Amino acid sequence: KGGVWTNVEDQILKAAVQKYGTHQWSKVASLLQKKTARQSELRWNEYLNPKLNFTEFSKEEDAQLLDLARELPNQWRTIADMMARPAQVCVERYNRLLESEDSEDEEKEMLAEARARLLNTQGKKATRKIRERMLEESKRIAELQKRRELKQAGIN
Amino acid sequence: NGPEITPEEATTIFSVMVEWLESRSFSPIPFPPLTYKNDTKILVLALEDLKDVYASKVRLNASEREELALIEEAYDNPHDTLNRIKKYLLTQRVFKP
Amino acid sequence: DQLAKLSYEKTLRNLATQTQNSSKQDKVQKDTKTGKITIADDDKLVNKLAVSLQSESKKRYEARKRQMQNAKTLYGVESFINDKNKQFNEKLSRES
Amino acid sequence: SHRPQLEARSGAKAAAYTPTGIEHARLLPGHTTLKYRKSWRKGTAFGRGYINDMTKSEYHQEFLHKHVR
Amino acid sequence: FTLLNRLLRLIVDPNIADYITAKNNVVINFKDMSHVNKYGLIRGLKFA
Amino acid sequence: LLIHRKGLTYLHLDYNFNLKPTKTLTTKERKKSRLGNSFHLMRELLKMMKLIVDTHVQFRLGNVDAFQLADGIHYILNHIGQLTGIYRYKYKVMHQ
Amino acid sequence: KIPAAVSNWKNPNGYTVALERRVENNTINDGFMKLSEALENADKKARQ
RNA sequence: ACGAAUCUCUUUGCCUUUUGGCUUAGAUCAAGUGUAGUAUCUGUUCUUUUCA
RNA sequence: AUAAAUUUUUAAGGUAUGUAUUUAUUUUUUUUAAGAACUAGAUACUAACACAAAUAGUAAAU
Ligand SMILES: [Mg+2]
Ligand SMILES: [Mg+2]
Ligand SMILES: [Mg+2]
Repeated sequence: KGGVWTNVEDQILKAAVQKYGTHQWSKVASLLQKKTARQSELRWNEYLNPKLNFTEFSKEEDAQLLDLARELPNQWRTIADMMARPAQVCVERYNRLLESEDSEDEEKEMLAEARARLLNTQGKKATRKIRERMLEESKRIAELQKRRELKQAGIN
Repeated sequence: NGPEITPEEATTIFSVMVEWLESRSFSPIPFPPLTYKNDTKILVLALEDLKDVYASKVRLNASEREELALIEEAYDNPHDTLNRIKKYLLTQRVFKP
Repeated sequence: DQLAKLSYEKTLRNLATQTQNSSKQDKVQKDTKTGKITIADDDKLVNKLAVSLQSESKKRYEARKRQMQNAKTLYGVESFINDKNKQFNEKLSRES
Repeated sequence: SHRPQLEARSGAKAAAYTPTGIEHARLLPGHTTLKYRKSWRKGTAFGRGYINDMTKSEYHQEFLHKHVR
Repeated sequence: FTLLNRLLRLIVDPNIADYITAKNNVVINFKDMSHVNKYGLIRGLKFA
Repeated sequence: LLIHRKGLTYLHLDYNFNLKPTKTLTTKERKKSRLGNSFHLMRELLKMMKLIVDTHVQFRLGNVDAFQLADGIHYILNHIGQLTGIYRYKYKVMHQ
Repeated sequence: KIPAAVSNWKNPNGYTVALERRVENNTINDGFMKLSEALENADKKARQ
């Protein structure tokens, strides 16, 4: 049950988000197997979402950091927003900044599943209509060639 | 608007607790030691406390089952878990929502 | 407004090439019975009119059609479930 | 098929119809009649409106300070 | 918090204390609404 | 007549004005056949009249006796809360 | 000119969209700076 | 020389099959088995011209 | 030395819903599919069908 993330399922997510939007997660974990809403959204907001800032320091970011982190002893999500940088990264790069001080199968089947799912937009009703209508067309054409062959007998 | 306390109040308060405790002659708590004589007991307690939530229930939802698992294993592997914890406190500063 | 004017000019000059080209390649009556009025006209020039209209409808129709072809074949960036995703989504590209 | 309406029904569409003659209750005669007008205390350590809005109001913050608690 | 983390530096090892004070700041999700908890104390915490 | 004219032919009024289905009902035929607080109220009311007028009809036939007559129709007017069920339709009548 | 609607919640036809249509300036107040450093000073006084 | 008409291409313009409502996000979110029907996912071997 | 007496009932909210059920005769210039055979099961969906015997679309459970 203890899971980690393949780029397979990861991409299936980013596709899903790219459709259903952020807030409908319990659907985003339908496509995606093996996973939950809070798991999905956890990885999304904390890692995957592109708008996040993953990059180096700067002396603005650094002196800024030791400043803030000294002022607020452990309050990381606060300080994180203060840096507009992800949480555990700010924590990590921080600790490193003081570490200078020293003395392919069923995944392809799930991908068939979701990959098939996205491409149908309607819902049960519309599809039911498509059927009903076509059945009507066949009925029409039949009734016609009835009449056509009756005309080949002359009786109209 | 910034934090409300003002440094003034802060300092007075801190000093208060200090004179109290010195006066009270108090030894602070240590970190739970790896070699502990009572330890398994305490862990028995805490885990029973979580267990009890689920004693009554007949249908367990997802998060629940996740839990009961984590417990049952924690009974099974006490040294494992205690090590896991003492790690977690020594380090992890960021948490799930 | 201005567009309607401009189009008026365009079909002016085009009309001019019709008439002149027809030189290059070569009343009002009333009813005292009823207030209906009666004008007398050639079967000519009505047909040039109608035909001109038809051909305009054609050429515009075909500009729009070839535009369908080209436009729908080219852009391959954004995700598409179906035709309307391509359509609408290209509207969102039109935005910025 | 759930759609925001774009319109409303002309009363006229109704108006052309022929009547029915059902009799309601609230039409039964009532008010047939018009009306016309003519030492120790030192010890301790501490030594000597209407805002158009809701959620910023003083009331609302009392309320939410009670109930949701 | 910053006041806490001190007051706990008094009575407990700087680690554990840190684990707590840092244990409060979290996101808090009700349905869509979600917000960091920058300031108060969350009582649902087992040690709260 | 009112019933058979709503095309409900599978309901029966017996002689005592009970209303009974003769044929287990298709649900649609239930919905089509719920009847109104009118029609029911009125059926009950007729029931009451039939009841009384019967007791007289008996006594004339010579099968009773003038005391048992008087007691009878007394009994009726008191035990209406049983013999009929008019209290289902106007529940107000639970004053009388 | 009015943009086109892209709403995190409803997606009534099933349309797919580039994410970014789906999806502070201030610093702190020195109230903090003073707070933590004052706590700090009284602290080190006390420990001494 | 320039003017005009026609065909073709490019750009701008026009938007061409170009998100249609409300309530507590409207609510809820995985605990099975036997057989059976249908959907469809792999591999293997042989072979790439014509007329009466 | 106390006499102090409320009530009482009906409908609504496996299945609804929908479809066809004509018998009795209305005048005379286009084009290329790589082709064929074999084989197994594995993930699915489903089914008022099967484990003292019984449940349905106003309400649901320590
Ligand atoms: Mg209903
Ligand atoms: Mg209702
Ligand atoms: Mg219903």
